[PDB]
Amino acid sequence: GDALSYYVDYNRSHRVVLSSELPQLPDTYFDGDEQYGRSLFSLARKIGDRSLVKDTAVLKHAYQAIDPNTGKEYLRSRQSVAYFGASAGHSGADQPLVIEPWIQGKISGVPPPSSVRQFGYDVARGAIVDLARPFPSGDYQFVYSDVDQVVDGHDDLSISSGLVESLLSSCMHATAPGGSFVVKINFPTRPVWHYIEQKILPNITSYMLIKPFVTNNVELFFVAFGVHQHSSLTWTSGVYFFLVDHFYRYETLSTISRQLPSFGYVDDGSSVTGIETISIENPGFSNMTQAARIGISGLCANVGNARKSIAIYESHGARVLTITSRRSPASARRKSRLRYLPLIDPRSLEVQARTILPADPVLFENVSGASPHVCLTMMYNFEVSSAVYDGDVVLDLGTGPEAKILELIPATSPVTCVDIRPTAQPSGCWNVRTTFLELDYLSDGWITGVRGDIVTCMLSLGAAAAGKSMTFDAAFQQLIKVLSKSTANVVLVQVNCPTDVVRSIKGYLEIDSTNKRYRFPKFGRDEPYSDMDALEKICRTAWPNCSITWVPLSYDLRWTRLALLESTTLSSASIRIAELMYKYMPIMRIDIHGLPMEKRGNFIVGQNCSLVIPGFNAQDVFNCYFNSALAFSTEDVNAAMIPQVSAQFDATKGEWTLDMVFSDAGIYTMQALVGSNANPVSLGSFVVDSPDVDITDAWPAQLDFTIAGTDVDITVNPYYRLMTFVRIDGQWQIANPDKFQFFSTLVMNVKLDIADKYLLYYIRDVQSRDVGFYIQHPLQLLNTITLPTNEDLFLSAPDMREWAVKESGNTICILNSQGFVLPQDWDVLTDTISWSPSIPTYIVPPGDYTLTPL
Repeated sequence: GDALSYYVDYNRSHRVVLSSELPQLPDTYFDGDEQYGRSLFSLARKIGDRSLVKDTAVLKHAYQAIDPNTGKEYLRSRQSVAYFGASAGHSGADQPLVIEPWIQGKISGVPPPSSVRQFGYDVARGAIVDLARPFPSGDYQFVYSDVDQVVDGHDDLSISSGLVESLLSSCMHATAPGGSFVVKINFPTRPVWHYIEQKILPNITSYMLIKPFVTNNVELFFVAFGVHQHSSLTWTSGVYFFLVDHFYRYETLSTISRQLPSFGYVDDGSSVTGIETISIENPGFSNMTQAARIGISGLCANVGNARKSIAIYESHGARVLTITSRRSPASARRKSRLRYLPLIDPRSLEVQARTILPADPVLFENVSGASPHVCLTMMYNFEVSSAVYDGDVVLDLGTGPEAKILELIPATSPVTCVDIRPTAQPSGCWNVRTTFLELDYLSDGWITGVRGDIVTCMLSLGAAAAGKSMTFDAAFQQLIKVLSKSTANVVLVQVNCPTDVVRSIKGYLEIDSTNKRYRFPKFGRDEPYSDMDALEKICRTAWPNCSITWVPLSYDLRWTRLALLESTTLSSASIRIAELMYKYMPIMRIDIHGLPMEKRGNFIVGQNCSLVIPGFNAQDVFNCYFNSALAFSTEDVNAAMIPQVSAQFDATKGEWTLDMVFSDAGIYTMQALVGSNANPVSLGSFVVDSPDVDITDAWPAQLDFTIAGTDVDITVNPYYRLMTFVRIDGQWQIANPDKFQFFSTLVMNVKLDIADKYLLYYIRDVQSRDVGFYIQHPLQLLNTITLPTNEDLFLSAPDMREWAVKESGNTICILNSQGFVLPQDWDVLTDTISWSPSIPTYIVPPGDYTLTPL
């Protein structure tokens, strides 16, 4: 299938970060075992042209970006384009593929450019020049570069990064001022980071990084906007978030592919994932005993719970029964848990009397890809297996008959799978304590005899919630009452509880907002749901010392380790559905013997938030996580990405306090370290909402229509930034840069004009790739400004209409009509004021003026 995309943009509120703090290309990148894993991934990839899927994706982000100084698009229709590194290639296309739809405007959301040029080392239809040196050419509104570096040794990083810096300076001169360019970087290095911040960033206005996911590598793209228009841009923490995930996905995937076999290999049972099969002779006209029974059962012990299939056919005078299946590392952990091999029921394999024609075994069979739900269960499965540790006993709850956990849990951990349907796994031959019991898990008075340490409720509560016509909270309340009797201390639950506004996944998940109900159309499964705040309350009644940690497992490709190693083909579309379907059905972790946490300040983005942490020793250290990463420590503090942090120790009582000012709307989780060996325990989690929408400002009792103007005071959370706009004739326009001046409370300098009385002025937020969606305040006070009769006034026409001015009710000169003449008492101001340079500005003697459009 298609490729995936990851990207970040310059959030203006983030902190200042220096270049050496950002990570770069790992030391162990170019190596023999590294080159194996990447190259294995490339051959197994099923895709058409990789150049087209990468280019159409990154071009789409470039266009849609919004200019604060314009209120509209960075890149304009029918602009001039330069293509660098143009590929004639070997497709027979004789030129880059994306270009011929890009001229025709066949791409959705991309208008045709004016003309396109081609340069490169091996372009067929363009001039062949060395792009690191000057060349005879014009100036372009857009530059696209796909240069690839060349490396044969780890010491070549000086030579390769030298090319990137050289190309950056040439694309600088190539772009006309106010334009844009994009540059692709194969190998991110710290000296590259040092080059970007010092030279190119101060010259540009805004930047964005785009990463498509096609082949398993660290390739990246970088874009610069508004060239030759000096500014004050620096690195941010949002950039740091982008890199740490971008590098980690390579780190996890390199190990996944290293454990896979070579392309076109030969199987003998050695490889951890592979093929295995056996054959029988003369079956179906008697009884299979001894080798027929032992061999067939012994195969099933090695393969486990995976798919199994048979073939029955005749060849060379021999009647054969064939079994083929695919092993996995997961099957290996089931293999050791057995104390000895169990035998099977051979009746079902005997009753056949027809020929089942065989076929060639395939390793990655299902080219259909995993479904979103099959991907969904894998993420839930993994977070359970990684949570369990050796020796810990488990109170498994709601598991289906196939009993997948025996593979998830370690081999030394005894557990029991209990439910309402009899199982199929054999019940006398395991090595450790393994039992199955059939009883309603919501019944009263059963757990008191059961022994367990960790509890897991996976997809179990949801269906029986609809089963007994209850709401989710009531069904959840019954489960809570039972486990309060239980001897266990760790509970992991998968809960129907959205973490965002209710949206229906079109065709995959349809939700009623009022009746708290779910509807899955692919399965016809109907379920109820509950609230995130309330479930916190339910826990607090059962345990005075209970902690909660809503963890967003999404954005972690560890689950894919289960999928790829099990030879279950993944698809891009299924993951994108799966990542969203987690948000509506997250997993809650409860620490029964934890310590309660308290929030005292106001947790709204941009406000001052504070936390209270009692009981910790002066040598103890606190740690914060956001998406399993860490840049926050009481050890460093100053390295924390969020701007304002203060952590103080108070030995008078035994309390710690923390002061935060979060510039991101993220969910943060806490960790605490006790002792010089640092034993970690899980603390609470808190959610910070978007900054206050509210706005309040003061307008002076006596105005000031003079040259120096009057001041206006505004109080806003510092995330938003106010710009002045005018809405005329279905479009939004931006006024003069010097008439309205915003600076630090948010204090205004505003010049007063009579045109303000007849125009309408708005305020919008522009700090993002959007303008005007969260704060949008009209100035009706500027619509009706009282004009003192003794005070001098300015004037400037709103537009070229038949404007007409009457003085105290008496007519004088018309405006915007062929042959306007300045009155015998007015003046022309030095500079134009209105929302157009093509509008002149006049200085008028005091009076009572009335304007009229004709």
